[PDB]
Amino acid sequence: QYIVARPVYSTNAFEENHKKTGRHFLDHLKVCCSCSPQKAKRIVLSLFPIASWLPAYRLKEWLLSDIVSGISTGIVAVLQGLAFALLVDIPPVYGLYASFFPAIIYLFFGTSRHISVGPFPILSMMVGLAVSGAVSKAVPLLDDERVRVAAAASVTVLSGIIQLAFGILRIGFVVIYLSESLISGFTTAAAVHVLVSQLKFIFQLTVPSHTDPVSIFKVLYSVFSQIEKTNIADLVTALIVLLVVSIVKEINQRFKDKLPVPIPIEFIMTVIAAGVSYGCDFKNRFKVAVVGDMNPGFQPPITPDVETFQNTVGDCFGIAMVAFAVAFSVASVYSLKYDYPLDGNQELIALGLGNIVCGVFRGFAGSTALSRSAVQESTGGKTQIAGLIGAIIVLIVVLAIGFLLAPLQKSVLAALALGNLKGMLMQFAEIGRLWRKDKYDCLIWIMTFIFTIVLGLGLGLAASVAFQLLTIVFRTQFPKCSTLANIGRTNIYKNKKDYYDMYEPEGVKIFRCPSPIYFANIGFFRRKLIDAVGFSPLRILRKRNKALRKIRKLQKQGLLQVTGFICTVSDEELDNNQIEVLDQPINTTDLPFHIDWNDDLPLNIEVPKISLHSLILDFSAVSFLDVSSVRGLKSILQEFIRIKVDVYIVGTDDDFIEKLNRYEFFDGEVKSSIFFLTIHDAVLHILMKKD
Amino acid sequence: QYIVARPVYSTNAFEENHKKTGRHHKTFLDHLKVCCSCSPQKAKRIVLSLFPIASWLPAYRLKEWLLSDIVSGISTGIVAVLQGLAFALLVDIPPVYGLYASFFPAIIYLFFGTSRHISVGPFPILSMMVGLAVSGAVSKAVPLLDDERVRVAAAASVTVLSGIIQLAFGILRIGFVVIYLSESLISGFTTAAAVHVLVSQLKFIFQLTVPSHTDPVSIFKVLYSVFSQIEKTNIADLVTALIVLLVVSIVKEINQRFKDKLPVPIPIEFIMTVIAAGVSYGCDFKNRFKVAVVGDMNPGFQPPITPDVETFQNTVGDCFGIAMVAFAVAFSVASVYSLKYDYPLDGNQELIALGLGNIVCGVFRGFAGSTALSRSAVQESTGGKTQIAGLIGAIIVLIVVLAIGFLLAPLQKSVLAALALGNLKGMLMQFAEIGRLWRKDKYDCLIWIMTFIFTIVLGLGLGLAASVAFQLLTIVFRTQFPKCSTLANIGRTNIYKNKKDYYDMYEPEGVKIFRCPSPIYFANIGFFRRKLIDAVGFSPLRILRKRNKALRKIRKLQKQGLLQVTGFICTVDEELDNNQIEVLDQPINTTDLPFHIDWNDDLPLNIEVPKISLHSLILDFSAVSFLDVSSVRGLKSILQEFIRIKVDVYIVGTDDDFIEKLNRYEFFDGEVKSSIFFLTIHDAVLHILMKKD
Ligand SMILES: CC(C)CCC[C@@H](C)[C@H]1CC[C@H]2[C@@H]3CC=C4C[C@@H](OC(=O)CCC(=O)O)CC[C@]4(C)[C@H]3CC[C@]12C
Ligand SMILES: CC(C)CCC[C@@H](C)[C@H]1CC[C@H]2[C@@H]3CC=C4C[C@@H](OC(=O)CCC(=O)O)CC[C@]4(C)[C@H]3CC[C@]12C
Ligand SMILES: CC(C)CCC[C@@H](C)[C@H]1CC[C@H]2[C@@H]3CC=C4C[C@@H](OC(=O)CCC(=O)O)CC[C@]4(C)[C@H]3CC[C@]12C
Ligand SMILES: CC(C)CCC[C@@H](C)[C@H]1CC[C@H]2[C@@H]3CC=C4C[C@@H](OC(=O)CCC(=O)O)CC[C@]4(C)[C@H]3CC[C@]12C
Ligand SMILES: CC(C)CCC[C@@H](C)[C@H]1CC[C@H]2[C@@H]3CC=C4C[C@@H](OC(=O)CCC(=O)O)CC[C@]4(C)[C@H]3CC[C@]12C
Ligand SMILES: CC(C)CCC[C@@H](C)[C@H]1CC[C@H]2[C@@H]3CC=C4C[C@@H](OC(=O)CCC(=O)O)CC[C@]4(C)[C@H]3CC[C@]12C
Ligand SMILES: CC(C)CCC[C@@H](C)[C@H]1CC[C@H]2[C@@H]3CC=C4C[C@@H](OC(=O)CCC(=O)O)CC[C@]4(C)[C@H]3CC[C@]12C
Ligand SMILES: CC(C)CCC[C@@H](C)[C@H]1CC[C@H]2[C@@H]3CC=C4C[C@@H](OC(=O)CCC(=O)O)CC[C@]4(C)[C@H]3CC[C@]12C
Ligand SMILES: NC(=O)n1c(O)c(C(=O)c2cccs2)c2cc(Cl)ccc21
Ligand SMILES: NC(=O)n1c(O)c(C(=O)c2cccs2)c2cc(Cl)ccc21
Repeated sequence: QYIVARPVYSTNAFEENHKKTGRHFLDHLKVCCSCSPQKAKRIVLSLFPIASWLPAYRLKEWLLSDIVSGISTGIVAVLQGLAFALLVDIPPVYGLYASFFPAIIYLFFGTSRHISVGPFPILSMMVGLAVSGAVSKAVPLLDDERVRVAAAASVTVLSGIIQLAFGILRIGFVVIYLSESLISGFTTAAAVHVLVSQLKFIFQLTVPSHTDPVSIFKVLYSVFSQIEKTNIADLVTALIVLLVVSIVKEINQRFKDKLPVPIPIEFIMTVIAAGVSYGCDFKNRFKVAVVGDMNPGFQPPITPDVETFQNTVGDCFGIAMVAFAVAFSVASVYSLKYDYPLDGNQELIALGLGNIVCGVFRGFAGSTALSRSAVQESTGGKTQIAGLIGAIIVLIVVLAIGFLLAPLQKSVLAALALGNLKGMLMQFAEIGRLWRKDKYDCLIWIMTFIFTIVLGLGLGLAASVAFQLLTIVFRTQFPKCSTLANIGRTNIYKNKKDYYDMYEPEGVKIFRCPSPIYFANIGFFRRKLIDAVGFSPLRILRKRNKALRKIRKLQKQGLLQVTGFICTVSDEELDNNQIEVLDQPINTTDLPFHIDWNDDLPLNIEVPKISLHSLILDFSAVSFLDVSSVRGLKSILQEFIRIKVDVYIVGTDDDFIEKLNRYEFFDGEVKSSIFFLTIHDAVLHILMKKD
Repeated sequence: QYIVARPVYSTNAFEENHKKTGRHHKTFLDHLKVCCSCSPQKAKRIVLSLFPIASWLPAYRLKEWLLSDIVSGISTGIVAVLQGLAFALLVDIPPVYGLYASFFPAIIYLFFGTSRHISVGPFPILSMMVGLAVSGAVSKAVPLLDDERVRVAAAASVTVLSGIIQLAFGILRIGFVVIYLSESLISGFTTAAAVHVLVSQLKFIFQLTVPSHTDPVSIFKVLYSVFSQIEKTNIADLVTALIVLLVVSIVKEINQRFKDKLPVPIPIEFIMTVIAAGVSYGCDFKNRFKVAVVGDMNPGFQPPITPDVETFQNTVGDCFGIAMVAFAVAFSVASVYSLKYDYPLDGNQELIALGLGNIVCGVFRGFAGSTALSRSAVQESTGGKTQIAGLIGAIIVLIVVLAIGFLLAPLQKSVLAALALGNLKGMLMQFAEIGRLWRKDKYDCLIWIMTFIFTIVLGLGLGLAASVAFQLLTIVFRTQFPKCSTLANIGRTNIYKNKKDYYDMYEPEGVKIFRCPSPIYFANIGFFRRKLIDAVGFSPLRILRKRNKALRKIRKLQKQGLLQVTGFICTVDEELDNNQIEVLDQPINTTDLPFHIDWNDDLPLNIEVPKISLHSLILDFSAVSFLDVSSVRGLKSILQEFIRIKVDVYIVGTDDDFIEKLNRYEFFDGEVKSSIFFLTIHDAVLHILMKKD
């Protein structure tokens, strides 16, 4: 049974009954600049994770699986680079570049062993919007893709520079702020953006490159205004590949019995399309938009153009943050599995270096794609050597084998990108779940979706995270303040309007604020305390001071005798600039009596009656205070003590006491003897003091 | 003494021992029929609230209020006429329209306002916001006397849009916007606006010409445009500005200190404006010297103009900032005078009144404004008992506009700027707050510093928006890394404190209490998991995976026929590939084995499992105020694997509403049962002890 026989403490008889322990900028500087040989070796190994895991290789049990997974992820990466390379309005030659240099750099500089870094559609569309904005903001057939590619390379370089700076500054906790509901809404909006943007390729039309605000609907108009100019054969083949891909995806997620190495319809039907393209000559018999001739070889590096460095400096921050968040989220699952310690700052540094290399070598920025990582992990990728195999596959397909991939319809790629989107868009079935879950996460999801579909894929994210930060204030703007009273005549206190056996001590009003008290709700806390208490202490003090002034005036006139309050037998309204004297503390030392303003009072003088001798502010749920809240609480406690009703604060810990000490909050009036351990011992001390 | 003899409760034997109450109605779908319930008394109350004039006009004590109100009205009227055509220079418009901004808002607020101690008009912060907005409008508009006309038209339109926004906000009853403006941010923004005033009045204190600049870095651009042409200043105008500045400051401080035997505050402002006008008319500053005298005042008002739609679209961003700053300044100024004299000011009514006043002023060729701090202070100090003083100020402005314009025409237009700089002493004194805040919170000081920097660089509207965003981020900053600790008993009673704080620290065997002194939401669930794992001492998922691997190897050996079950009689490394490792996270079931192996005492040969020392843990959630979907999911996963590794989990310090909220989260199921919540830490520990033995 629950039996306690301890004395009553007041947070100031406690420290004097139990001794404390030691509580000890130059402190951190010395321990941060302490150079050591072992520390240098550790930091070098961390900055170069390759040396950490290359020696610890179990070849005879890892090599075959890694090779198979590497070939699979390489074929998927070559299929995906020149598909995501179309969301950016650049030739698909450079898409393969974006899937090789980041992989090679991440081999050396990365920690995760189950991600295949490359381009993914969300970042590809971010880069496309950024490059369109750059080309539109730049002061003055084959004359457009050149500047598009140059601007894309520069924007990728700047995104990589931002990522590298963030990694160097060791601010890797940025991925914390994005959360889960916001990432789900942003993911759904980006999926819708993919669906809208791929229409211009699924229909084989020409669309002007729109930028930033209302990007989807502008593209929607530019696509739907020219339906009569589509190509029927291209639409038919894209449709047929779409339905067959969906059907086999269903038949693959189902029938998962005796089906090793699930059938890769992506590559299979891209091969089928390339074959029928070389066979029946869609370019001659029909009019299609086949991928252009692939030049054999890389391209010389180009210096990052400075003119577009300044123009896009806004969108590159969003690109870098989205890339880092996607990479961290994708690698989080594969680090939770297989139990290895992924490092966020190291991941940021690796991704930044990869983006610098890719942008310098005429590619575009990217990070590990969800589907590519999934296929790499499922195929048996034991480490990043699978990423190396994918990189060398991309290298050989760039250098030698390009003519077989040249006759690709360039719209089957768009439909394939639209293909793996069912699980990408299934998150739409979450508004209903979140409506009955929190009623705030659903709001944040809806606002995120609206902002990312109206403001665009860019500034929409910033507005979404700003609204996310505002949502915390929304949650704590109006705390459900209540009144507490005893239950069962023991040390249990609950809400007054919740139980039938409620018992309240005489003249004691317990107030609890179940939310942190900061700047945005100190006024609401004061109003709720006012309502729960039932009167305004400032009003009571003002009326008492007015009555005392009238009494003193009568005594000076010579109508009241002090021994009492015997009377032998003019409302003086006060002007401005002098009413402030009514807020002064009540002192009656000049009067020999001890009038309490409770029993009675001399003639024709009225003072509101009082029924409170104490109140207890429960601060168990209060987690922090700021300057505004401290000032408001000090004023509240000040006139509460001034109207001669004691105040007590309970449920606070030693660090909270220490923080409140350095606030100029304690003085001769608001003493430090007001803090108590629990509610019950405060009530007990209250009863002992009263009688 | 503290004596308690209650039974041990578990938040589920408590509800079954004490009956609850009704709680029979919701607050979302049934909230109607009380808001749309039309009633006669409700209609009278709402009409009285929407027209506060009828509330306090009948309740007038003339014989004790009229003389004081008249005196305060004359004083505030002379100050308002002195201030309108002074703040009218911050906007690049003729100072004739400045008097308009101090008359129509006052007249409208007379009818529509709740506060009885504010004199609504133009104030420098909003005047500069309107100036920046109108400069942006004139710069973004597609195509001597030809410039101020479009400037005035665009200023009137931007004022109209600000008033429309304020009226819409008041109608929507969102008057709680003002509480997103923490005192630290408001102080930083006030100081930055003071610096902006000081810089922007230089072009008039020096009598130069400066191109109108807009938004990003608008102080340093004006600083360059001013400092590039020092040689073009007028020495006489500079000399009179400096002498007036020093004397006004000196006598203002004399008024501050020598208040004893000082009947009525010193009229220095008006007295010296009169002196300057007199000497200007006398020595002919325009002829003998070259000055920038206020131009001739045309007698009469101006016909109303339609609000230009072309500039409606361009400035729609800056007008939100203008409206919010105006409403915040009005509410903050009236807050002091409502705390005094104890009357119930209504924020929505104030918003509606200010919006209507701004609409009228903008339609009648004025510019937006709200009650100025100094004007309100002088109106209150002079004895303003109600808004009839505001009416007297308004009629004073009317008569000075209509009749006496030639008297005020020969004003140097630089003494006005110096007077504007003179009062800036108290406004700029707030710079002595970074030091106070650095030793107070170390976060409010950061808010102040970032607010000042953002308002200096980004401008006024964009600076305020970015400052508010950073202020909102500061909450996450405060709760990003909670100071999580470990709790243990003190004195063998129901007192639990931090483990690293006392010498008599007693911890129960095999019980680890964890407390998170901050709300657990999306931005610290990972940190909470890391801290909990570190305090516990092991990874529960790692322990589960190793136990499952050992059990799989044991089952393989038993199938091969090497281990006998009856007790674990024995005789004499299969790495798992991907897409199948997920079987290691399954719950441990040994029903197929007759024994009850616990993975503590020992284990068959050549099989290693990490030892364990925890049989329960108590998560203190007294300080946890709220959870979201992400935190609920993370907590559910954590409790899931903790229960799966066969160590009980208990949560204490939570209230009935928190239990109710957590119930509708899909958080309780056959594994994470509802019997895990306890009242306090001590009864949880006691139940732990009773269950163990
Ligand atoms: C959910 C809400 C509160 C978020 C904020 C929404 C605004 C930022 C959006 C909604 C309407 C949008 C506008 C709708 C229409 C257009 C027209 C568009 O003009 C053109 O493309 C050319 C038109 C022409 O040449 O006639 C430029 C963007 C703009 C102003 C949009 C800019 C972004 C706006 C203001
Ligand atoms: C706020 C959310 C919930 C609703 C979003 C609706 C609007 C913000 C969208 C829907 C249709 C959009 C419009 C569709 C077509 C046009 C025309 C389009 O092209 C031109 O004006 C170019 C000239 C020409 O086409 O001849 C420019 C964008 C605009 C105004 C779009 C602006 C934004 C609009 C109004
Ligand atoms: C806190 C995070 C968001 C980073 C810090 C703020 C950046 C967003 C700022 C700080 C430095 C700024 C740069 C400082 C100097 C310049 C040169 C400046 O040169 C011009 O071209 C001037 C003419 C013009 O662009 O109007 C253009 C803006 C730019 C690139 C600025 C772009 C915005 C930057 C990167
Ligand atoms: C806030 C911290 C954690 C990250 C810091 C990274 C960025 C804020 C830096 C890194 C690279 C910088 C850019 C590098 C190069 C330039 C080009 C520079 O333009 C010129 O030199 C123009 C010369 C001319 O016009 O003659 C303007 C600044 C800018 C955009 C810089 C702006 C600031 C950037 C984006
Ligand atoms: C505390 C920090 C993180 C806040 C963010 C700072 C930026 C938003 C500021 C800092 C530097 C500023 C820039 C400094 C210089 C200029 C040049 C200025 O160009 C001109 O006025 C014309 C110059 C010419 O004609 O040569 C335009 C604004 C701009 C780009 C400024 C835009 C706003 C910037 C990027
Ligand atoms: C971030 C904080 C802590 C420091 C703020 C410093 C800069 C943001 C300021 C200081 C000086 C400013 C510059 C001072 C002078 C100029 C020239 C000025 O005029 C022109 O370029 C017009 C052409 C001409 O004057 O001939 C435009 C603004 C600019 C670039 C200013 C841009 C903003 C600057 C770099
Ligand atoms: C969010 C809630 C609480 C407040 C709503 C207030 C504003 C968002 C509204 C009120 C007045 C509106 C403005 C009223 C008039 C116009 C002019 C209008 O322009 C035209 O009609 C152009 C016609 C043409 O070009 O032929 C464009 C919208 C705009 C700026 C409106 C934009 C939306 C405003 C600012
Ligand atoms: C939540 C708060 C901040 C108010 C709601 C968002 C507003 C900031 C949005 C919603 C409606 C928007 C307006 C809707 C329609 C138009 C017409 C549009 O017409 C054009 O001139 C198109 C060409 C162009 O400006 O690029 C200009 C923007 C404007 C005024 C928008 C300005 C921004 C507004 C007021
Ligand atoms: N697994 C696999 O091989 N693939 C995919 O998942 C594709 C997608 O649709 C993606 C959407 C978001 C990331 S990938 C895809 C597209 C092409 Cl062109 C070729 C192969 C592809
Ligand atoms: N009290 C008073 O009479 N005055 C002031 O405080 C003036 C200011 O400088 C203000 C700065 C911010 C609000 S007012 C002022 C200016 C003039 Cl032109 C005439 C009188 C004035």
